[PDB]
Amino acid sequence: VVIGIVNNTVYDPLQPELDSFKEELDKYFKNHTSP
Amino acid sequence: VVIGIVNNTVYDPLQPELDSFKEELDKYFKNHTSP
Amino acid sequence: SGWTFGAGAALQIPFAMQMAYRFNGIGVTQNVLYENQKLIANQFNSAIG
Ligand SMILES: *[C@@H]1O[C@H](CO)[C@@H](O[C@@H]2O[C@H](CO)[C@@H](O[C@@H]3O[C@H](CO)[C@@H](O)[C@H](O)[C@@H]3O)[C@H](O)[C@H]2NC(C)=O)[C@H](O)[C@H]1NC(C)=O
Ligand SMILES: *[C@@H]1O[C@H](CO)[C@@H](O[C@@H]2O[C@H](CO)[C@@H](O)[C@H](O)[C@H]2NC(C)=O)[C@H](O)[C@H]1NC(C)=O
Ligand SMILES: *[C@@H]1O[C@H](CO)[C@@H](O)[C@H](O)[C@H]1NC(C)=O
Ligand SMILES: *[C@@H]1O[C@H](CO)[C@@H](O)[C@H](O)[C@H]1NC(C)=O
Repeated sequence: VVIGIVNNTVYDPLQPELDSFKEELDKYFKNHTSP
Repeated sequence: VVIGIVNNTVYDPLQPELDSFKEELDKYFKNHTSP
Repeated sequence: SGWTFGAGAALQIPFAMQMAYRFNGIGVTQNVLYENQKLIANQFNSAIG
């Protein structure tokens, strides 16, 4: 509805916080579920 | 102490960060605690 | 109606609620008013005496 809008991606700031923890947690799950 | 207050449930903006990711963590954990 | 009747239609606000708005513009949060409602009324009512 808004005129003149442009295309890009809104970089989530919650993303690096979870990502850094998912660099731990998602790694931990692959560290703990695999054995 | 506040006069005229009312009862209702408040939503944390981090419930979509917890209630929607604790469930994913629960979803992983159920897949993780099953073996 | 507070002050909205100086710009058009008049809209009603509780008087206790209105005083919070005035403190908001001063620079102090609205929460402090409700935590000290009783003494302010005594302070204000005796002031006009
Ligand atoms: C909003 O919800 C809360 C939680 O349900 C309500 O708090 C509870 O209110 C009841 C009565 O309104 C309290 O029972 C009272 O307990 C005292 C003992 O402390 C007793 O002497 C009274 O006769 C009465 O049975 C209950 O304790 C209280 N819960 C807590 C944890 O304090 C609240 O009343 C609700 N407010 C509104 C406006 O709906
Ligand atoms: C901005 O990107 C969206 C895609 O998210 C574009 O929307 C598509 O537009 C094409 C035609 O331009 C359609 O065929 C697609 O069906 C559209 N997809 C969606 C999901 O909307 C949009 O055109 C782009 N706008 C600009 C100005 O680049
Ligand atoms: C990976 O899992 C092991 C247990 O299997 C644990 O001792 C170790 O601390 C984990 N790795 C990290 C980086 O915490
Ligand atoms: C659940 O565990 C199985 C077992 O390896 C795996 O194949 C599957 O991808 C897992 N799914 C999720 C959502 O974790």
